[PDB]
Amino acid sequence: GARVAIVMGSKSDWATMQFAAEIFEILNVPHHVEVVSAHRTPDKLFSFAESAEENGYQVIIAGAGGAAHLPGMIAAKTLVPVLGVPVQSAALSGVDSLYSIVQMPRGIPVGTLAIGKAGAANAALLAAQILATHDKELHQRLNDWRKAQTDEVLENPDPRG
Amino acid sequence: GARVAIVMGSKSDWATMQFAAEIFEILNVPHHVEVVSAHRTPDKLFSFAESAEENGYQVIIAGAGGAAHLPGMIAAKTLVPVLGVPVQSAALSGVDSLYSIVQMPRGIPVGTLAIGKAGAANAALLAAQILATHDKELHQRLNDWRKAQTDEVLENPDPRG
Amino acid sequence: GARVAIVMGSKSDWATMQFAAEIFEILNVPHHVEVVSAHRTPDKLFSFAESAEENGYQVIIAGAGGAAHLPGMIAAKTLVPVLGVPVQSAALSGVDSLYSIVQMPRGIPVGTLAIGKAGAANAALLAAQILATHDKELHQRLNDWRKAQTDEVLENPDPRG
Amino acid sequence: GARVAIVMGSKSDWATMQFAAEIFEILNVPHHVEVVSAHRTPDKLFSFAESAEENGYQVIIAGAGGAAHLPGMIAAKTLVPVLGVPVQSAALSGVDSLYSIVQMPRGIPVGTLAIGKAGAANAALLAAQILATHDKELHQRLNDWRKAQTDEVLENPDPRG
Amino acid sequence: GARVAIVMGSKSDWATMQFAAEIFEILNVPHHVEVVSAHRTPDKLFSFAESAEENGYQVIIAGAGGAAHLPGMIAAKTLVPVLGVPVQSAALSGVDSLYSIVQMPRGIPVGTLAIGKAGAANAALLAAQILATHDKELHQRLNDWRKAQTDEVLENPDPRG
Amino acid sequence: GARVAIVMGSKSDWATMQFAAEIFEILNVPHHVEVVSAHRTPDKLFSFAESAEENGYQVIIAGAGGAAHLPGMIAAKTLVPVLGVPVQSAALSGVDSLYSIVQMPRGIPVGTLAIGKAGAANAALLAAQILATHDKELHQRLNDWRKAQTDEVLENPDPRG
Amino acid sequence: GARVAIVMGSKSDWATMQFAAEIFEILNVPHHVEVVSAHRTPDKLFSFAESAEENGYQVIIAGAGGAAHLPGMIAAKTLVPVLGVPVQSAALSGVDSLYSIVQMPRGIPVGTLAIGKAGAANAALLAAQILATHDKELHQRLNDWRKAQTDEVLENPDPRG
Amino acid sequence: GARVAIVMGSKSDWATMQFAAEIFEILNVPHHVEVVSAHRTPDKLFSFAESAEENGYQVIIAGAGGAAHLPGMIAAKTLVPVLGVPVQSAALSGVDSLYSIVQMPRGIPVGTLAIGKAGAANAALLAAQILATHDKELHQRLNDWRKAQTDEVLENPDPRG
Ligand SMILES: Nc1cncn1[C@@H]1O[C@H](COP(=O)(O)O)[C@@H](O)[C@H]1O
Ligand SMILES: Nc1cncn1[C@@H]1O[C@H](COP(=O)(O)O)[C@@H](O)[C@H]1O
Ligand SMILES: Nc1cncn1[C@@H]1O[C@H](COP(=O)(O)O)[C@@H](O)[C@H]1O
Ligand SMILES: Nc1cncn1[C@@H]1O[C@H](COP(=O)(O)O)[C@@H](O)[C@H]1O
Repeated sequence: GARVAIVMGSKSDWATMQFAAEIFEILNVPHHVEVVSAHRTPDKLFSFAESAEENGYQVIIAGAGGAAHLPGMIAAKTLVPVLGVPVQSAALSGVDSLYSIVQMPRGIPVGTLAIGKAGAANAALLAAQILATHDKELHQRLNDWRKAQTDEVLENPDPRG
Repeated sequence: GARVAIVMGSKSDWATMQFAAEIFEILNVPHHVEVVSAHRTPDKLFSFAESAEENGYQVIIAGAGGAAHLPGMIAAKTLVPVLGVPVQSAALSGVDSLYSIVQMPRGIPVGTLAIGKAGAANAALLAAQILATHDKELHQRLNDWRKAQTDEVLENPDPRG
Repeated sequence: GARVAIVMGSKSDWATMQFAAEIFEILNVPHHVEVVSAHRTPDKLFSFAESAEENGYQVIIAGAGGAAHLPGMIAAKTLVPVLGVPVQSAALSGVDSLYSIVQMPRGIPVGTLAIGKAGAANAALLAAQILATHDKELHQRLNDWRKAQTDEVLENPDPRG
Repeated sequence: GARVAIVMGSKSDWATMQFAAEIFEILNVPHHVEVVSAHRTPDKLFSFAESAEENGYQVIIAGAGGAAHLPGMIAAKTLVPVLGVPVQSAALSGVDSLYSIVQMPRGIPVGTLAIGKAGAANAALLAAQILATHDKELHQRLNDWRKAQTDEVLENPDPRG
Repeated sequence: GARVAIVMGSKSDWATMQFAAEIFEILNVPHHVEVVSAHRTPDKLFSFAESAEENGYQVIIAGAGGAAHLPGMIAAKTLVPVLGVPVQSAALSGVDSLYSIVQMPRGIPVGTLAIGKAGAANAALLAAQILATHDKELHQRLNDWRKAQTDEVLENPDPRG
Repeated sequence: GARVAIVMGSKSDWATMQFAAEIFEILNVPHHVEVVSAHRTPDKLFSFAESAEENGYQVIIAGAGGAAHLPGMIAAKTLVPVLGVPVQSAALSGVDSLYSIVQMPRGIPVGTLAIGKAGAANAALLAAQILATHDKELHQRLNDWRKAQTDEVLENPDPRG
Repeated sequence: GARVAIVMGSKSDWATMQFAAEIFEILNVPHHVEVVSAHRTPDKLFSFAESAEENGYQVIIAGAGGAAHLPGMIAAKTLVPVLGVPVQSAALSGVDSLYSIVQMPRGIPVGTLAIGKAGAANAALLAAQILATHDKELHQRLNDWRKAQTDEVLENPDPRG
Repeated sequence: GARVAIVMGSKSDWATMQFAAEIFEILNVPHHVEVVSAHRTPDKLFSFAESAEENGYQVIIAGAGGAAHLPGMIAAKTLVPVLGVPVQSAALSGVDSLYSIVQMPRGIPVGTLAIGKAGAANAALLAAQILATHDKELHQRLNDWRKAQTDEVLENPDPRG
């Protein structure tokens, strides 16, 4: 039963959002992936948001670039926690994406992660850490993964050839 | 019949948007003023946008600050030209408002004006110029207003005491 | 009878402005294209602006980069609505272009669109939406185009291979 | 039992973080408030983080300004979801705070909220929504609070005098 | 005969440009002061620029804020050296003024000075140095003024009480 | 007799500064080119500045990148007008270069041009316009050059193939 | 014997630099305070730097704002470690000060601290730590001061009323 | 006996930090190189910092990118002077790296150098200048190196072919 949904504004955002899905495959977390555009498919955004709780979603990861309205508009139509990922734009290098997602007004929150693929991965890890509060097995797998990252750095202290 | 609607996300944006209305009072252009919140009242945003054409609007002036989603979400739900006004935010001084409104993707346009009260006035003036294309009287009133502004500067060339 | 004019500062801006012209070909909207430089051909800017109304232009789309004075100087010499498109500059990535076009003072408005090719396309769509207020046929073609974009996103929900 | 901890780098950040606590008072959510400095008390930061799970916390809200290392260093020492709030700095207006919290590398996530008091309130709301996934009463209290905010705007449509 | 002209877009810019004039009063350099608006009085801008040489000017100091088109449009209509002064704007703190003046394309130069009152003073000083190349008396008065500023700092080495 | 000097901080700045020299070759203006480093050869900077007037220089064009101290330090040791050109840096895209040259304090002025090759060319044109005030022949050649640029734009109005 | 010198460009920078001196008073470190202007007194800057070693200085703390050339020009004339403090400028809020000091090219280093009073205090502390490497008493006084700051935060965990 | 330590957050930072090590090889200064991650290996950061003095380190050079917490967290656990080098990040071009390292609060100082390879080299030179205060031989080698850089610029004044 998929407890987290990964949505994005364009299929072109998959370059970035695929990094969220990758973490879920490693940690073995069931998820739904879908393209929902705030500007090109506004009515689908509403229907999606309104039915998120019924479909069992406990966390939603939304990514978008430029005038990134996707994460914020989903959060306005549901009480399910929303995490936003700023996709790096061409002209402004993602600064516009970040400002559009992070500067939400009092009342409707969106947990924002880094700009780019690093943020997509982190959004996935954050959602996993949220689920892991009530999933001892996932909590254990997260623990092992984090130890693997640490150990890889510890067993390779010298960067020189 | 009001051909132009002035909307905003909060009653606190009125301190800025009131300058848009002041222009319409002077040019004698009927207008509707309303508070429509993209995040607090997402449903009303949809009904307002969907019925904008039937209600007779030919131009919509939407103001908002911070992660300003209001202008763009309206433009996504109607073919009525939308003009956005970035309200000056505390921390980022309206740069976040600007990027949220101006950086719209290909397909759903939003004509953006200056940050603050100057942009509010200009949104009204640009809307009046759009209407003036098919309104000879308004067109003439506009011409007279612009000559007044010009004349005022021409008859006060020395700024010194 | 061409009702919208697309002007630019250099022939090098065509890389971007050609995206405005493209929308007009799809929507079958007659238009005039011309290179008018605010700094290299200032007298032509004036003559062009002064005669825009007589030549039947109802909307003007001006694009420029760096110290983008073109859109704002045209708006100062005519009551015909002007839409500005910030061309992406090398050093500042279009931030200088944006600030030059959007920060107009009270009295002379310029509707600004996104930085780059997305803004050029949008300026064309905005001008089309303005004309469509008094053109039931164009309004219908705009409607079909917008439905085509939406449907393309709806019939391709999964971004995965 | 307090399921959420609110930490901050200085007692001077309380002017901002107090808005996070105000949300918990209204929603009736038990919380712990403490001053933990990443640079002045680095050892306490470690003990606090290491024992966060045993102490029963399911969400940590960390606020800080300038080179805001607090949120990230906590997230590095625990699997308990960390949400960061950038406190508005004097010179850079919170832009340095934002970048310090949001730009975390792949592996150690930190959900970032708006700059200032608005983000403090939203961190509390996001934390409450995370808990509300497994707390039907809190979930209902959240629903009621959000309807109150919506209703308030809907019954005050005209901002004018 | 006044060899230097000081122009500005608004009488409100005088609060900044008055520091340029103060320098000329001290150095005893004849100057002309006038309000020339690029957007409100575009025709006067042209006449002023076209006749600058015949009127005997050898340097023009133009100040403006926001989308500061004034300096550049003057430089486009005359071969008389133009020096621009960015006036500090409210929202963007003169960054928009700076970019509008400094980022001129190849062909039409504008020597830009600091933002605000410091740049106004320096525009006057740079103009005086240009004239001083062919004015031995002014050259000497400049030397004396600069030694006075130096001497003042040298005879007050301790800033403490 | 060379009346203008082109100096730079590194031989690597020639990629940009060569555009200043190019204008002088076209306009047939004698000039001196030299590498003077403010940080690597501080004593040579002083000797150069101190003897600029004796060597007959009437204008100095200095270019540098990053912490661009060259233009400002030359201006402090001479009354000969100094024009600064911000070389585009790698990390900050020339924003650091611009701020370092343009924000001079009251007393020591530096006329700043655009970032990059466009500014280098313009610095040369500005220096030429300064010399042309007392050189009827150069004034004529500048006039022809400007007409050639204008005419090239006028005889090529359509950017389309 | 004073082993550390605190210089600044203006007596107006004292409002910031006084915090560097306050640290030395508390740690009982002999220091010299002086106003040395890079632009108004370029000759004194050279004599000061050249004789810094003979005068017994082992660390130099230089503060300046705007186009802050002071720190770098001193570092160019001496091998005595220079630490720079960016003074908060009006318009750009110290960003220009930061870039002028921090972006030094390869060869001539300048250790840069925070913008404003916080950086002034830290320059003093960093200087004291450098001296403390060969001064056991100062080293101990430093240890005691740091424990005092830590203890203060540890014995005031609750910021609330 | 190695008196300076070069640490970094990833082995990917070696592309930049290798420029610090290069200066030390030229100047023949013994040094230790190691990968210490603030987020992936937080406990190693503490152990490293705590034992820096015992291992004889008199200066520590730490480099990191993005949310660069490494330099600041080391400085919090030791009195050994820390120098920070901002590694150039992809999205924000190192601006996030700079803000994360330089904006330390009062009490814990980190001497910051330029963004990129130029800062890495300079951090090494600054650490060498600190050691050279009590090493007449190193002081002499630094002196020769600096004269070699100056002379190379002096014997190649003309940048033209
Ligand atoms: N569009 C929107 C939806 N929910 C909040 N806003 C924006 O929040 C800003 C100020 O927030 P507030 O009034 O709540 O303090 C206003 O400009 C308004 O557009
Ligand atoms: N986390 C931390 C550790 N040492 C200082 N801070 C941060 O420093 C900022 C204000 O600086 P100060 O305490 O020196 O006044 C606060 O936002 C606080 O988070
Ligand atoms: N050059 C110009 C033409 N029309 C307006 N300005 C600029 O607008 C700024 C302030 O606008 P306002 O007069 O509306 O307050 C001034 O700096 C002035 O240069
Ligand atoms: N370095 C320098 C040389 N001449 C002026 N400054 C700088 O100018 C700033 C303030 O400008 P002013 O002295 O004109 O008021 C101060 O921070 C000072 O460092």
